Amino acid sequence: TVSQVCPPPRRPLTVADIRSGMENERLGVVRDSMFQNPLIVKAELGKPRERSYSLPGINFNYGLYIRGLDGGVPEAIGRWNVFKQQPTCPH
Amino acid sequence: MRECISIHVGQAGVQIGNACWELYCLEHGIQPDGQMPSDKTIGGGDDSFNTFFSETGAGKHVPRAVFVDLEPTVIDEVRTGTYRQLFHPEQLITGKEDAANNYARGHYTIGKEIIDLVLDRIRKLADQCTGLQGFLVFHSFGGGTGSGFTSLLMERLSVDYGKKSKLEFSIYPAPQVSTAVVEPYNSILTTHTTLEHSDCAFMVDNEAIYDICRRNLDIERPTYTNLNRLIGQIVSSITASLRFDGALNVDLTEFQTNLVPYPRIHFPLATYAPVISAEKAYHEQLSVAEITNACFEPANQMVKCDPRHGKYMACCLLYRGDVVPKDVNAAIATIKTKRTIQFVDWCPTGFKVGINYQPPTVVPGGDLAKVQRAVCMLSNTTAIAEAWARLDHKFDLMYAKRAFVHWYVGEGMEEGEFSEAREDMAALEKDYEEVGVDS
Amino acid sequence: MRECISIHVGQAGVQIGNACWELYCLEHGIQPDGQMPSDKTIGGGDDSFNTFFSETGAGKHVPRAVFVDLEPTVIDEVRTGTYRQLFHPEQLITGKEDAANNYARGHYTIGKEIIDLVLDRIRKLADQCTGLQGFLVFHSFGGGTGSGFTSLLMERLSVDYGKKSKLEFSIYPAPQVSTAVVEPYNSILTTHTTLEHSDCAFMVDNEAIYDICRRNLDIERPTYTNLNRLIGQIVSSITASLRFDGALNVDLTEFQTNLVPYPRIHFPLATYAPVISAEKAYHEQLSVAEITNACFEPANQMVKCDPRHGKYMACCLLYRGDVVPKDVNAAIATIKTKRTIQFVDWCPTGFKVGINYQPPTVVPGGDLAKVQRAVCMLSNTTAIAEAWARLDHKFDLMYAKRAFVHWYVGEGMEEGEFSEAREDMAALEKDYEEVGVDS
Amino acid sequence: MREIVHLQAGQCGNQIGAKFWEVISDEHGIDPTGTYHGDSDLQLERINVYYNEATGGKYVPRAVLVDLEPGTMDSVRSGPFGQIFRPDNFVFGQSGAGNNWAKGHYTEGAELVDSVLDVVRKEAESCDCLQGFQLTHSLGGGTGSGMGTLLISKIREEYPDRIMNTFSVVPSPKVSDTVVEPYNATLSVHQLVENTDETYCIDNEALYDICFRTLKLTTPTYGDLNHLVSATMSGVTTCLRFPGQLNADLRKLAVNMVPFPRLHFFMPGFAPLTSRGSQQYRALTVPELTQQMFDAKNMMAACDPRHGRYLTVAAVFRGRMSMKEVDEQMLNVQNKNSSYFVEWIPNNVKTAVCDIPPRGLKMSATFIGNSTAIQELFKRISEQFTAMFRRKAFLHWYTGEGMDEMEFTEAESNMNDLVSEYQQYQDATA
Amino acid sequence: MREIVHLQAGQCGNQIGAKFWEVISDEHGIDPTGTYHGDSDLQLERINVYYNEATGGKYVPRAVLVDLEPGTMDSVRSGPFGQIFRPDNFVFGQSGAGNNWAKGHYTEGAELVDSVLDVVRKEAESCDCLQGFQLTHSLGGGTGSGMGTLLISKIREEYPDRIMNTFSVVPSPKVSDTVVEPYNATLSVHQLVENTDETYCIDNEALYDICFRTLKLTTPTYGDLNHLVSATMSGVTTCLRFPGQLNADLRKLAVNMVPFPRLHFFMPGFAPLTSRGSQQYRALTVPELTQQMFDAKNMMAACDPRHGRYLTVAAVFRGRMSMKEVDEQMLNVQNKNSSYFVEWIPNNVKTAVCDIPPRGLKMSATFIGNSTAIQELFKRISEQFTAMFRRKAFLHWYTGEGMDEMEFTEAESNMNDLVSEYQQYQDA
Ligand SMILES: Nc1nc2c(ncn2[C@@H]2O[C@H](COP(=O)(O)OP(=O)(O)OP(=O)(O)O)[C@@H](O)[C@H]2O)c(=O)[nH]1
Ligand SMILES: Nc1nc2c(ncn2[C@@H]2O[C@H](COP(=O)(O)OP(=O)(O)OP(=O)(O)O)[C@@H](O)[C@H]2O)c(=O)[nH]1
Ligand SMILES: Nc1nc2c(ncn2[C@@H]2O[C@H](COP(=O)(O)OP(=O)(O)O)[C@@H](O)[C@H]2O)c(=O)[nH]1
Ligand SMILES: Nc1nc2c(ncn2[C@@H]2O[C@H](COP(=O)(O)OP(=O)(O)O)[C@@H](O)[C@H]2O)c(=O)[nH]1
Ligand SMILES: [Mg+2]
Ligand SMILES: [Mg+2]
Repeated sequence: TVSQVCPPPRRPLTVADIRSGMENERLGVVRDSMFQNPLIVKAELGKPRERSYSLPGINFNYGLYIRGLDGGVPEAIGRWNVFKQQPTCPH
Repeated sequence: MRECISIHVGQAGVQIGNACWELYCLEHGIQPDGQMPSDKTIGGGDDSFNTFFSETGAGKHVPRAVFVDLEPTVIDEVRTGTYRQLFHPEQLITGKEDAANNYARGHYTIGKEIIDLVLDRIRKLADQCTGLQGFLVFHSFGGGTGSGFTSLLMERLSVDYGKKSKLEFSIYPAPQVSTAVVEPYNSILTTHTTLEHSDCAFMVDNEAIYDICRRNLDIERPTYTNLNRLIGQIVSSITASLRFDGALNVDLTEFQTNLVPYPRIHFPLATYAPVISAEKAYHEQLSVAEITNACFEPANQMVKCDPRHGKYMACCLLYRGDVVPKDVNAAIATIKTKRTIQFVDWCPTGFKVGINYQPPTVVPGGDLAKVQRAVCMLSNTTAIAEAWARLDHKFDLMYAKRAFVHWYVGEGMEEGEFSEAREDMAALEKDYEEVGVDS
Repeated sequence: MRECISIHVGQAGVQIGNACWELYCLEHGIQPDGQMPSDKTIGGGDDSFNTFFSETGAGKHVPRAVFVDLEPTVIDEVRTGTYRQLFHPEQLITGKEDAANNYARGHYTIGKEIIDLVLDRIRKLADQCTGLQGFLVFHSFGGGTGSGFTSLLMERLSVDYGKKSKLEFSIYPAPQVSTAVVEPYNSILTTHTTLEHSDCAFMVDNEAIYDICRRNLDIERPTYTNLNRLIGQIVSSITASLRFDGALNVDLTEFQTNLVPYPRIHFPLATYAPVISAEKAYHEQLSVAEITNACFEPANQMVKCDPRHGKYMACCLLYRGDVVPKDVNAAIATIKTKRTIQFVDWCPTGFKVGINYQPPTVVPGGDLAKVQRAVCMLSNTTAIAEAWARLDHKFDLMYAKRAFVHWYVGEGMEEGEFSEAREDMAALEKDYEEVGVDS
Repeated sequence: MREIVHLQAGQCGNQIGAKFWEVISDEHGIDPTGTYHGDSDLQLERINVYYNEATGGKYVPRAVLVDLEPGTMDSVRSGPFGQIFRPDNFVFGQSGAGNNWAKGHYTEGAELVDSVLDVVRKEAESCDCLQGFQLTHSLGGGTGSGMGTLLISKIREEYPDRIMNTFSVVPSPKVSDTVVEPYNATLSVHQLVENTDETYCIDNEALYDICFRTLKLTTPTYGDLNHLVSATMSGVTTCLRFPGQLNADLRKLAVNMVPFPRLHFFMPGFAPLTSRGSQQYRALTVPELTQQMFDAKNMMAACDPRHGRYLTVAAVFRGRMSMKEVDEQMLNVQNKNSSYFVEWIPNNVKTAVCDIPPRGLKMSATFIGNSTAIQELFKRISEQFTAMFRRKAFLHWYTGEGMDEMEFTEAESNMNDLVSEYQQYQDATA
Repeated sequence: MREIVHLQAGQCGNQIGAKFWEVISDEHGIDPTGTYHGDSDLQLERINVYYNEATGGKYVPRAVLVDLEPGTMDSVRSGPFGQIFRPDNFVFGQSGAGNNWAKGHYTEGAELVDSVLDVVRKEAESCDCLQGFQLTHSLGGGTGSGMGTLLISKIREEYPDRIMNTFSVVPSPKVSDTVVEPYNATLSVHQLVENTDETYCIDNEALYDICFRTLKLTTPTYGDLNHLVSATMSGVTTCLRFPGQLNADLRKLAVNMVPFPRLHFFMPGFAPLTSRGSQQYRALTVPELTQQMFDAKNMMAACDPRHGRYLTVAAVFRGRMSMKEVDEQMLNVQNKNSSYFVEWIPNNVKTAVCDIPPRGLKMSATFIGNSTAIQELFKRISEQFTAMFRRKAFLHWYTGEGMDEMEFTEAESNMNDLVSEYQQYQDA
């Protein structure tokens, strides 16, 4: 997670992040595990559910992308891959 | 040279236009100042902005849109905010008093005062066009300005402009929730006019987008800002074949032919996939077959209607990003095999595909995740007849005791037009019965 | 390539499933964070995780599992603990109210509201499966959710998925110790739908694990964590033919035919050997010819029934570790020469073997030791004639005075279903009588 | 000495022609700038077939690229080999056809073909002795088929005795990518029956199946599909440019292939295609190449030859080889497949041999088959057309612009007549 | 000149064929890379029998490998000699058969054998003058037996006058590893009586007994068992590839062995097989090799030769030796064993000699017995078959797939007819 899109992985909510007027602002004993836990934290206006763990960077595009290792039909037609035997070092 | 004019009318037409023009500025790399970034190389091969923006000799871009409304309390928020210097001062036209949920005030009394002023901008905007492709009109059926002033603007526009394909992006009233009492009145009086003067008309409602934002984007408490960014992705996906090159390009006139089989049926449904949050995109494997199957699901439909009741006439699929052309055609032939998805028997060839190269763009820190592939589906179904048989039940039940009538006839329309508009809509649902039957 | 989907239903399903997936991740090398670890072998080209883990381009693996339960107290333990990274957020389905040990609540009232959601998850996980072999459903005969919900889970699964194999891993009600009072009612109604919706259903009860853990493991106070560790070793022994290569490969459809002689008799018995304490092994090392005798010992049987009372139908033995095929041949010929072990006269080919190469693995904090070779036995005996003989005597003693009936008939089902399911089991006990006699 | 004028219409035709010009510029040794970078004199021996000289020894292609939408023109011009074409050969409209045959043939096809015929005439009287015209298009669209068949008609009226060769991408059953596809297919076939000397049918199902099962690629790009098309397209006309033992040009193939004035639709093929990892397990020998030629997996039209009888077969071999390995192999295959060749034409097969192989490869072949199995494709088009036309779907977009409702029935009758001719000649004895 | 096309069916057949291809690769001197690295120029004289020449001087085998599960193909392709095969000759399914003859014949085999015949026709038509086909299989499984009989039927009805060899690992009494094994064996022999030129019976009982007694391995691995099978497979067909003083190829043995058109099940046997321990002290002869050949404990089948009369005997020798010491030994062993040979066929023993032995051995043997001792094997199969069939055990899986009840009785009638024919020709 840290390595993928290394620029700052998106980190979960902490005590220093919370500002005045936020819906997650609480009174009493305050830690970070409470804001990380799903059943204590509340949703905010016009924002999704808090992450509860670390996600990759802002410019990371999710999903499985397959990069072809072939050369295509120029390599399929433009040459005939004749086998080339390797000479050995003379023992 | 191909390029479009977007006309935003009504309150909800303006507020969608804030989210649509925010997306087009970020997609083409245009600042809210209206200029390309200064820390830029000379580059070259940049003509994608001609569809939506017009180059000034000093280096500025002016959007090709007219923000028109009959009240000044929603346009003054645009003349003061961040984009206050992107727009022309005359492209933001304000009225003096609002329509107040009346079709009569939006059509006869008040809306006649400014239509000479509104259409003068459109002729000025169209005169700059080397080749014009069509129009796009954003409005809402339940409102006064979105129903009244949109009717006379489209009637006057069809006379002057002969055969330019004009589009509608309408917020149809929801089956269960409603923010007005006179909503069935203004929706019936709109659909009588728009069958004659609209080449195509897309349908969304606010209740179906509420269920999407809860189960997919994981938003417990949505906001109208969050809905207008979902609608703005579809408009940026439909037009994306015009701006950026692709393997299979579909212009605006190309999917007029491929979605309208009869002249009185031009009501498709909009569906965009994938829409997921960042928490779920990190786990899922978003292949081409997964995003194609996500449009046929009944939960992903953006209109509260069940597609299992009716049959699909024709479908239009517009892929984006790095989608190989084979995985499109392998996914479609799986859909045709399944017996739950039903097609009419007079349209065996039901799918049209179009591939673009530029991947979708999102807003940083927003709700949607960053994915390099997507699909937008415009499917024509006979299931929309249930969405109108419900509305006419609300109109018939309300009109039997003659309620809310003296506000309409007190401005100039006659009582006979209420029964004339209803008698046309009874003929429209008979048109769906005569096409749904099998030979 | 070859792979299966595992569905965990009820509290007995989820708590067993926690022990299984901590075993599988360590066996394949995947961290609890969900990623392959650092300093890994470059260019390994391993596809052994493909059976139970789905690759994603970000480097993560997501299990092919669904956790289903009706109350949030057991699922929120997984969402909060150290395995919250590995699972998909939507693979963990959570209800609102529990069935309160009613088959009527888990089949008619509570289970009908989330069954539309659970089967939708099964389709999206089977969509990725290019080749699927079967399903793994974890349940118990005691509780209502393991009785009601599992009954119509596999009812709809058999209709939609035609000939795919389905294995039930059920916790049989122990003959003497039990928790519930209406537990004899649930098991009669549980199996009424199992005789004609299940391809196979394996049989392990709670009490026989207690005597094995007390004597073989020298554990004076076994815990429900320790019981599920023995269950996970048997299930990982069955699936070890899919993930790892061996001398003899036994597919999931292989012993599905080879253990079921008639469409009504599909209840095999599991037995593991050797299951020893950590301290004993270092001084002494085992052999193939001695671990075969440990399977047939009634003390080491995992079911509280006496195999000497009945006769064997067929046996399916699975050998894992440093096992040669010659020593298996010598061990079986030793068994058939003995007089205590008896086979029916119409099954001369009484056995079936399976050899694999990768030995069983250990976990940090576990109770078992590192054993070079181990054997898991699946047997089909007539010794379970006494097993349902006494639960039928527990059913009628409850039902003679009609006690605990008014709760079940108040939630939807009628009175005749108890008598209809009763005579089905009076026919099944006679079926062992007509089969076990020598012709 | 014999000149072929190339013609591109529509998006599919434009891309296929661009890839074909890339392929033959590679074969003749022409850099993308336009100069000559070659290694032999045999490349400049016969170069006036496709290229016109300029000042300073720069060779420009003899092709006309026409479309109703300038986006494809910009896409072709900003490509790898896009700087060799004459800018006066790019003819574009301002309004798109919109996948409409009426828009392609009557409304927007009226004003462009004046300029198109002016350009193609100015190229046509610049040759010494014109061999004929080549046009690449797709029958499933509005510009490729609509304006394409009008160009067929006007060129056939202007030049009565020439060779007219068309490479048409016919529609497919399961890769149907348009809903007005049967309409456009029938309306284009009705004109292509009587106005074209040779038509070669290319199918995307066959192209995808070749890219999947034979070559085993992972990302079958449209560039790769156009390369497959261009290989056959440049292998058909190789005896007009490279000397060989047995020469056979376009008129030779036409005379030796089409028996009756309506049966001029062919199924193409290519013969040395194998995957990258199975190259070294196989030897480039004439028997292996002939077996791979007559194999049914290399046909570029999705019609099984096992469902019909072959009328005529032509094959153009390339590469230095013997002649017994050609003649004996073809005699053996004709004697062994007794039940699949017709009995009223003895010696169903024709061979030609060329001495210059494709670059980087020792031997090659191009297969052209005339068969009675293309009636399957025509039948599956006709039944779709009937199913749409009975309920009259999608017809207001055609009839609001000046097309009557009798033309559809006349075209359907003509295509059913063609299918009846195929069935008549298939079921015929002594 | 005279070619044999090899076909591996099932997991057991695939492993047997892979071991065979390794064995003859070391016999003809081919490295796993693909080229030729040998010493004698006589190895390249007859190499077209099993190998195809490519460009650059590579040789690829004429083998096709078929099954329904891709795991066996992956395991073979990742093996030691797994890079020599063509990459298009692997055709595999995606679902298992589950030891179901009905699945391997009716439901699942109907999709794959089209492609299998598509490959086999290309290999058989690329040759010059095809001799015939080899197919390796076992008579206990649905993947092996059913698909093998269907493939044999298709190839036989396509090529009417050829030679067909099936090397079958026949099920054994006490090494039962499948509960539907008698059902599969009877249903497969029902087709192998009427559709196969030669069938060779291999018994796991005799394999284990030989490996325990005369090789003395502590661990008789399946690799060594397939090595001992591959010795016999390479020894049968050495007259095609190597010159000899007396020649006897496939049809030479086929005409000479089979007296009546329903008796083609042979018991193989190999003679210079010795314990791993003492190479240095001694050298072989012909009487010693004949004694170890005709020893009943060295038979590769679980049928005692002394419980019946030999119909015909074949002996193929390898090395440099005279022929009086062969004919005299055949004569005196037949004179010694008066009762064990039939009365109405004098000179029951046929011999052949090839010049080149297998590598590392001065002299080598090969024994083929056609005797009346296989009637007890078919009797013990039939008793288990009818014991299961009387109560209809394990039958619903087979009969729910579209195959009736009377076909088992037809197979049982065929088996009873065959075991009556054995007694009829034993006592005369
Ligand atoms: N999707 C969507 N719908 C909106 C939004 N804002 C308003 N609406 C819809 O607009 C409908 C009524 O129209 P109004 O928003 O009141 O404004 P109007 O259409 O201009 O009508 P008047 O205010 O009388 O001129 C309501 O029923 C809403 O459903 C929005 O931001 N997004
Ligand atoms: N072997 C074993 N059995 C268990 C375990 N947990 C629960 N059980 C069994 O589960 C039976 C009762 O079912 P529950 O645990 O309540 O779960 P359920 O079947 O879904 O029933 P409800 O929770 O009421 O919905 C008991 O009789 C136990 O024998 C376990 O960890 N190991
Ligand atoms: N083989 C191939 N087919 C193509 C290509 N581009 C488009 N097509 C096919 O052409 C059909 C549509 O033709 P179209 O582009 O609308 O014709 P046009 O409008 O006249 O350019 C689709 O079914 C595509 O499958 C291409 O580059 N190669
Ligand atoms: N000689 C030998 N026999 C084997 C081997 N593996 C399995 N067998 C035998 O094959 C029989 C089962 O055949 P099976 O594997 O089910 O055939 P399949 O259905 O085609 O896979 C068993 O009785 C084994 O004795 C092996 O490696 N070598
Ligand atoms: Mg207002
Ligand atoms: Mg519970």
